[PDB]
Amino acid sequence: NSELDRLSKDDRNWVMQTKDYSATHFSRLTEINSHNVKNLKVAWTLSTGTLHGHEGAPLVVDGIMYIHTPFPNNVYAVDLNDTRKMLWQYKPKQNPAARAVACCDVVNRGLAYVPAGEHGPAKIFLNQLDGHIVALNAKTGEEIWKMENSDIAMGSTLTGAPFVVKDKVLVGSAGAELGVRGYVTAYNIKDGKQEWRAYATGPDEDLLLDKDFNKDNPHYGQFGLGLSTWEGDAWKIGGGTNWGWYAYDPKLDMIYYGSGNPAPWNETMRPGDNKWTMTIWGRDADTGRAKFGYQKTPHDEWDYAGVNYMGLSEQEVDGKLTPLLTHPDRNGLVYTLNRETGALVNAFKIDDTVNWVKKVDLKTGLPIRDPEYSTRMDHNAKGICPSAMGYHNQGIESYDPDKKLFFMGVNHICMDWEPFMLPYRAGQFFVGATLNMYPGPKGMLGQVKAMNAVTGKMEWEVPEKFAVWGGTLATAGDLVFYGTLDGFIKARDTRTGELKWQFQLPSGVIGHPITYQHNGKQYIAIYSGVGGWPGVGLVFDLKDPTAGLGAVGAFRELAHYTQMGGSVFVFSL
Amino acid sequence: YDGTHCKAPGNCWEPKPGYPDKVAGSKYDPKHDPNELNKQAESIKAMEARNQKRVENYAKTGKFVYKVEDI
Ligand SMILES: O=C(O)c1cc(C(=O)O)c2c(n1)C(=O)C(=O)c1cc(C(=O)O)[nH]c1-2
Ligand SMILES: [Ca+2]
Repeated sequence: NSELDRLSKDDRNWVMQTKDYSATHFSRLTEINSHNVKNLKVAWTLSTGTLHGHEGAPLVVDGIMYIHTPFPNNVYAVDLNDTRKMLWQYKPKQNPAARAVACCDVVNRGLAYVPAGEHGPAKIFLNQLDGHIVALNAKTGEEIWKMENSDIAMGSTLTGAPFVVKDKVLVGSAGAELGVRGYVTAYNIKDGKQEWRAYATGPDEDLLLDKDFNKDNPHYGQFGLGLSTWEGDAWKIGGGTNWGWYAYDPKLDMIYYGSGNPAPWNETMRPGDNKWTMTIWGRDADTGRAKFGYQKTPHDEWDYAGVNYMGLSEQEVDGKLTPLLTHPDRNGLVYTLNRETGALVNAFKIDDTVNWVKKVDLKTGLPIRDPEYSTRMDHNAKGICPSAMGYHNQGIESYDPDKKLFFMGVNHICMDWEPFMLPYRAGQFFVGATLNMYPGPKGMLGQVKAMNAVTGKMEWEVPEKFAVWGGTLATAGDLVFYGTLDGFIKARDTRTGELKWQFQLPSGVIGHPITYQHNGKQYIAIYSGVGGWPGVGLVFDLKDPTAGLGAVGAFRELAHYTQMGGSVFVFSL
Repeated sequence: YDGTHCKAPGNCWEPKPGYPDKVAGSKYDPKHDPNELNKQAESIKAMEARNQKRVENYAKTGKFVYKVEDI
C-alpha cells in the first residue's frame, strides 16, 4: 500500500509493528544519541488495564498512539497532545474458552493500520485470540467489520499481528500445538471479503503455487511435495501455522513470511520432510501464489517453528548490489536469501553451540544433520541446541544500513526431549513430547549480537541474564534499544555494544521499543508486562519444570525479579 | 539420516537406523480417526460461509451485521 509506505518514511509515525515494509526497525532520529542517552528520563505512562504478556508495541500515526492488550485484546487510542485522555476504546467480548487453547500465554502481537482511501476511512486492524479479524475506524474506534478466520473449537487461535498490503489485510494462524493445519488469509479492507487463502501443507491447489514455483531453485522442490512428503492424510493436522511477521517489496509485489512447525512435535508420528512447514515463502500480493518456497528445517524434530521476522536489505553479494531478506530462525541459523529468486546467499549459526546441524550446504540448501542430536521415540535426547524456544524467537530485530549490521536479541537455551504417542482429538493439545530446558554451554540465557548477515561476521556479542525475547530498535544516534525479561529497558552503542543506559520498568518486556517525533521532540516507548513463553511459569503459577512445554524449568528464577504488569512507558530528554 | 540423500528434489527424508520406513502397521502407527482429521476443514468451510453471508448483507444494505441469525 503506497500511502502506507509513504507514511512509514515519516519519523513522526510508527505505522506498523515492523515500522516499515522492510522491517528495518531503524530510525533516522538523532536527538537521542549514544552521548546523551544517559539523560533519557520517563516522560509519561499509561496502564493497559490487563496482566499477562504484552508483545508487539504501540503504533503512532498522525499524532495518535494506539495501544493493545493480551486477552481480551482491548484497544485504546491516545491523542499525543492530551496524553492523559483516551480518545476512544474498543473492548471485545470473547469466549473465555479461547484462553484454554493458547499454548504459551494469551499474548497478542498487535495492531496494524491503513490510511484513508477508496475503501475508505483510516482503519485499525485487530486480530483477536478467538480467531476474528476486526477493522475499526482509526479516529473514532467504531467497529466497521468483523469476520471469522480461526475456530477455537479446533484449537485454532490468532496471536500474530495483521499486515496491510495494498487493499488487503493479511491474517496468519496459530495452534500447531493443537494440530492446526496452518493457513494465511488476505481479506479485502473495505468489505472483509476473503480474497485468498494459502495453506502450509496438502494439495498444490491448497498451497497456492505460481506455475513457476521455485523456477530459480528447483532443487528446493516444486510440485506435489505438500502430499508426497507426508504418509497418507497426516498433513491435514500438519502444523505450519504463521503467527510471526511479514515483509513486503512493493517493487516486486511480493510478501514474505515463514511457516511454522509440523504437528505433532513427536517426529516418529509423521515420517517425511513434512513440506511446506518450516518454509520461507515469497508470495505474490494480489493472488497469494508462491514464487519461491525454501524449507529450512525438513522433518522438524525440535519445534524450530519457522515464523520469525523477515528483515529486508540491499547489500553487495560477490561485488553485486542485491535485494535480500535476512531471517534469524528458531533453529539458530541466520538465513539470507535473494528476495527475488529465493537463492540462498548464506546460512550461518547465530551461535557456534548450535548442534542439531553441522552446517547448511549452500549449493544444495540442505542442513546436514548430526544424528547425535536427533529426536525420536524411545529416546530422551540430551544436550540439544537450540531448544524449542530457539536461539531466536518472536522479536522483530533491527538493521542499520550505514553499518550493514543487524542487531538481535538472542536466546541461549538448550534442551532434553523425549516424544510419546498420543491421539489427535480436535480441540485438544497435540504435542507429544516432554522437555527440559536450561542454559546453553556459555552459562547465561540471553545475548545481544551485531552481525553482518551476508558474511556471517560478528561485530560484537554481549551476555544477558535472561533470553532477550522482545526484539530491538536501532537508530542513527548509534544506539540499539531493547527490553529484558527481568524488566529493564536498555541502550547499547551500536559500534561496540557498550551499555549506555538502563531503566527499571515495572515488569518484564516481551515486545519491542518504538520511537517517533511529536511536536519536534523524539520519544521512545515500550510495553512493560511480562509473560509469553518465558513467563508461563510465573503467569500460571507452574512448578513442574517440564510444564509450559519445557520453559518452566529454564525460567524459574524469572519470578525472583518480575511480576506480571501492564503498562506503556514513554521516555524523552 | 543426515538429510543430504534425496529420493527426489525437495524430498530427502530417510528413516533412522532401527525405525520403520512407513509408520502404518508399525508400533509407531498414528492410528488417526479419519473423521477427527476432517473436522478442521469443515469448521473452515462453515466459517467461510457465515463470512460470505456477512459480506452479502453489507452489499445489500450498506450496514454491517455480524450475527447471521439477525440477517
Ligand atoms: O503453533 C502454534 O500455533 C504456536 C502459537 C504461538 C502463539 O499463539 O503465540 C506460539 C508458538 N506456536 C510457538 O511455537 C512459540 O514458540 C511461541 C512463543 C510465543 C510467545 O509469544 O512467547 N508464542 C508462541
Ligand atoms: Ca509452535
